Amino acid sequence: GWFHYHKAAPKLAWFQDVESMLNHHLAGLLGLGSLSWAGHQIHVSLPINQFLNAGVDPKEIPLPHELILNRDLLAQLYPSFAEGATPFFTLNWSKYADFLTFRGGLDPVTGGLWLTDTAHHHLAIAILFLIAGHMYRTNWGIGHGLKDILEAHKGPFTGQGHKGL
Amino acid sequence: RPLWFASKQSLSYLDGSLPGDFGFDPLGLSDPEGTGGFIEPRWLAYGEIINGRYAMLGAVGAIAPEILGKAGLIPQETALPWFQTGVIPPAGTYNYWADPFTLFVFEMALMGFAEHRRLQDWYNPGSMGKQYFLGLEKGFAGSGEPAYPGGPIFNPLGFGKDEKSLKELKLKEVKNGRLAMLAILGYFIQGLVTGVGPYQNLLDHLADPVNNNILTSLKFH
Amino acid sequence: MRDFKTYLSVAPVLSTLWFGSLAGLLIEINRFFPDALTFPFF
Amino acid sequence: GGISSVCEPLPPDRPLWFPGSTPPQWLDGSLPGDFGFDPLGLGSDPETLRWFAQAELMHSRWAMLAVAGILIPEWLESIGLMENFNWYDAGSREYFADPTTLFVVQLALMGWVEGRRWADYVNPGCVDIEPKLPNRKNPKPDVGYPGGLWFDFMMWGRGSPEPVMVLRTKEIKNGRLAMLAFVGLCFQAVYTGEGPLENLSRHVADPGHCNIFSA
Amino acid sequence: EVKILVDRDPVKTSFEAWAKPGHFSRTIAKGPETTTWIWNLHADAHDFDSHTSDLEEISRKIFSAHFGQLSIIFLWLSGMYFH
Ligand code: CLA
Ligand code: CLA
Ligand code: CLA
Ligand code: CLA
Repeated sequence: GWFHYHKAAPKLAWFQDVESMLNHHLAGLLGLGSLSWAGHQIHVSLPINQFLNAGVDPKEIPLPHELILNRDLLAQLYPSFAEGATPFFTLNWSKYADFLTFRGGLDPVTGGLWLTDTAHHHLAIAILFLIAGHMYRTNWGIGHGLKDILEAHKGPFTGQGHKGL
Repeated sequence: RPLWFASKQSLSYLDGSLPGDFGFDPLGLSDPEGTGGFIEPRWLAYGEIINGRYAMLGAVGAIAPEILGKAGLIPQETALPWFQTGVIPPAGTYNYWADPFTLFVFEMALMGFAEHRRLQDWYNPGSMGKQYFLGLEKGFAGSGEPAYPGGPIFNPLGFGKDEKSLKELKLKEVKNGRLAMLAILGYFIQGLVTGVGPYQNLLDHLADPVNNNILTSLKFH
Repeated sequence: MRDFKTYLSVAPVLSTLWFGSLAGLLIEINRFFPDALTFPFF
Repeated sequence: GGISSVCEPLPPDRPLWFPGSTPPQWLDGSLPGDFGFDPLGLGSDPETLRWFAQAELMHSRWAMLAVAGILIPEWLESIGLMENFNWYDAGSREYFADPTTLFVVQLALMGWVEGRRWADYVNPGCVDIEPKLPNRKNPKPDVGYPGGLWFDFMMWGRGSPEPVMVLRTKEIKNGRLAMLAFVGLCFQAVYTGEGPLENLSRHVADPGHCNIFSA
Repeated sequence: EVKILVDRDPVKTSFEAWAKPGHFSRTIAKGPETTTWIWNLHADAHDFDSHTSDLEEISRKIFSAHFGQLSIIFLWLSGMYFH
């Protein structure tokens, strides 16, 4: 905050680049954030919470980094981790049906949503936001113009429509 | 002049003066309009040169102990992959003469000297020949260009006295640097995917090409 | 430094320092002489 | 030609704490130990600069006395000429009086002289201690650098062997080193749980270990 | 055309504006004549559209105020994690 006002302050045209701002805030802020949180839930929250709901004492639960360095430790709870990322790259996503489930309802053990459901939800949200962030035009000719999109919508009742907004 | 993925905006400022210039700037990061902070084109070229030099050191330093251990030159206990030498303690740790944090403090102090001096050359050119520093400041005057200071300390053999030789050597340096940082990124990605070291990856690719590829490594380890 | 001391002399900063010192003094007095309903020294 | 008793300010091209940088405009080299080190701009006001210079001088002298009184008795105990010296436990020893009454007496006695020094700083020359002999002329001393018969019985200041500025920077530099040393000793006595010279002995041997990172 | 357009060192970091209350506008920097001025000083503090008519300075103040708000939020989160 001190730097971007007292030392290196953006110009007006930097702030008025709404298309690049929307692209970065839909693909880099929401999409990448949801993807990273889905990665945390898949790699950390799911095994730790499985151990907690299994009645294992919290101090005896393996540390979250131990389930990253040891893939077999995560594979005991979810066997699909033994296959690596090849089911993702071969579009055999149904192999990931042990930690990515559309179950719904609540967990009877904890009374909350299934964490696998939240992981799949955040993954799908990340995909949707990432493909929803390549919409608006920038330095390369592909993309949409917000001004043209607004000016293209005008009806008989509204006259000139959304032009000038 | 050869151009690789050149742009109309990119050619407006990349005129071939800088070494290793091929017009490649799709994002326009070196645009001289609205320039400030660390986005200055001179600072960007200087950072490219420094990163290239450090990666040319690192791409050989991260693979030499493995090759020497395979060849049996110096003891195999010191011959480890680059992540097994205490850089990443979960990946592996070696018992040196000092604690890794003590070595970090020593490195931080030495490079703080050797790099804040370079930073003050960048801020004020020729400012390190004035203040007394062990009598070595006479070799720290520089030449006005921060990336290529020269002098009896940084250019002792006097390579590239001729201007065309200097330009050719600058082009060679930037090209080998770019290749080396590509190699360092490859080292990092291969460690993330395979986790056996880059020289072991090369040996596995040489032993069989089909079974050991990027395609047959997505299972990770 | 003169401008910073002038800022320290403005009303909210000086009031905050004065009232914080007063509150600390009252709190320490209430710790060392707790539950005071009368003045029994005389 | 003779002995100059006035401080000579350092030239503007003096060595700095951060070579290649511009020294601040309020540090012109007229103060002892002037290396242009003021990132926060605390010495912008000249009156506060004088007060901070006097405070630095006082902290320097007290820190040098403190570190001497820590190290020399500790060096004597390690040699063996002190039976049970421990500077950390020295405050909790048994003396001829309670620490509270000793503190009150020390407060009164020291607040006499600290307050005479305050009056001298506020009004230079208001308090004079050097005798006014019938034909001896007393030179006017600088504030914070007094001394005729008592404080400067050696006449090592006032331009004698090393010029006044040189000796003043020497004093200030040794004082800064002593302040850093005393703060280090205070932290080491509660971190390492040992003495200063013992810590130095275990650091000199195998310096790769026995550090801040191994308690 | 979408580049990084940034000007270097537009505002000097100093405590001179700290020593003068109500520096942002003109009718308030003249000094207090009544007590109402004090309330006005806390009413137009973040009304950047009334201080200046230039959109660039307003946008820069908005950006840095957002940064300060994010710093406060991170401080609060650190406090909750510590407690
Ligand atoms: C002024 C010089 C000074 C010197 C010579 C020493 C000397 C010593 N210290 Mg102390 N120390 C100092 C200041 C100093 N200290 C300060 C300012 C602090 C904290 C505020 C500490 C806190 C401290 C700790 C917590 C420990 C020591 C310990 C030790 C040993 C070094 C190993 C280490 O881990 O500590 C390095 C610790 C630091 C916090 C670095 C402080 C350095 C200051 C900021 C500057 C000194 C640099 C300067 C160039 C001095 C000149 C060197 C020489 C010419 C005198 C060594 C006997 C260790 C020990 O004895 O374990 C067995 C240890 O555990 N010191
Ligand atoms: C993909 C990268 C990216 C990201 C992550 C963001 C993210 C953000 N921007 Mg946006 N922005 C971008 C690109 C990006 N922006 C571009 C290209 C432009 C110019 C067209 C803008 C223009 C813009 C403006 C004008 C403003 C923002 C604001 C914000 C913040 C509001 C959301 C919020 O606070 O949630 C909370 C989010 C987080 C704390 C999660 C972590 C995000 C980290 C901390 C941010 C690092 C991102 C940064 C872009 C990259 C580093 C630069 C490098 C030199 C260090 C948020 C930190 C608003 C603000 O709050 O500013 C302070 C604001 O005023 N943005
Ligand atoms: C270290 C960073 C780096 C930097 C600062 C530069 C700097 C420069 N390049 Mg060089 N270059 C690099 C690497 C770099 N290059 C590499 C690796 C190659 C080979 C592919 C080249 C090949 C090259 C060509 C062919 C040309 C240039 C040119 C330019 C100039 C304009 C472009 C620009 O502004 O770059 C600024 C760049 C950045 C700030 C780098 C960071 C960008 C993001 C953060 C990268 C993230 C990628 C990374 C792989 C992902 C992270 C994963 C990791 C965690 C594992 C400028 C002098 C032009 C020229 O005129 O030369 C003088 C030109 O024509 N470069
Ligand atoms: C650490 C080094 C040091 C240095 C270089 C200086 C330097 C300066 N001081 Mg400062 N001063 C110091 C420590 C120091 N001081 C301390 C600890 C105090 C508090 C007591 C003071 C308080 C002070 C006063 C009150 C005065 C000065 C003055 C001066 C000047 C005199 C020259 C000098 O002191 O001799 C340089 C050499 C030494 C300091 C050697 C160290 C002394 C050893 C350790 C012990 C002395 C030996 C022996 C026990 C004494 C004789 C015994 C006898 C009593 C029977 C010079 C500008 C005078 C002034 O500025 O007037 C113009 C002034 O009168 N100083």
